[PDB]
Amino acid sequence: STGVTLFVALYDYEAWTEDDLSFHKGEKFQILNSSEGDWWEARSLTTGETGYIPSNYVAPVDS
Repeated sequence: STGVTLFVALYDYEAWTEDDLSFHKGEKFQILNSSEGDWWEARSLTTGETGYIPSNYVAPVDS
């Protein structure tokens, strides 16, 4: 709203499909789209890359 609402990776994840995003534990994300359910479109603030991430692998930072 005045800044990004941050989520953080709890676990490592290796992409294996057409549009998912690999990431390591501790990367932070802006969530771009949550409408799909258990897969969220996100941009990693660590690598700059964008794709789908499993929602059960992340948690809000100010938590």
